[PDB]
Amino acid sequence: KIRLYQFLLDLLRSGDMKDSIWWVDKDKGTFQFSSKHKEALAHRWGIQKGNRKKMTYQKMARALRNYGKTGEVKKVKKKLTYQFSGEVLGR
DNA sequence: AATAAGCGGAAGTGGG
DNA sequence: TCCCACTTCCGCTTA
Ligand code: NA
Repeated sequence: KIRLYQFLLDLLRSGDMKDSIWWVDKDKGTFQFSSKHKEALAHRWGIQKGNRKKMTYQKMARALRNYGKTGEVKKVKKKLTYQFSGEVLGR
């Protein structure tokens, strides 16, 4: 089953939900969610995973926060903005 | 107030 | 047994 950071990286590469997520500085791996359109992306994540409940942005961000300690994704001090690690980007 | 972003402890679910 | 990789729930804090 795909991991959340990989789902997000794949979306950014495909551009399939450009109104929900975008690169800020792709060389640094920083990206940002849409305030108004992030829920549609969260819904897609839950459906891809086959979860029992509807996925929300709040629950998806709860999962994202767990990557802070291992480093795959870190929160940036800007609204709705995060940063992939170099290791994640290189793979 | 209304709305929104951000946080994380705790317990539950999946698939090894 | 016991960790993976989240998911779900709940209460709190700041803007
Ligand atoms: Na929000």
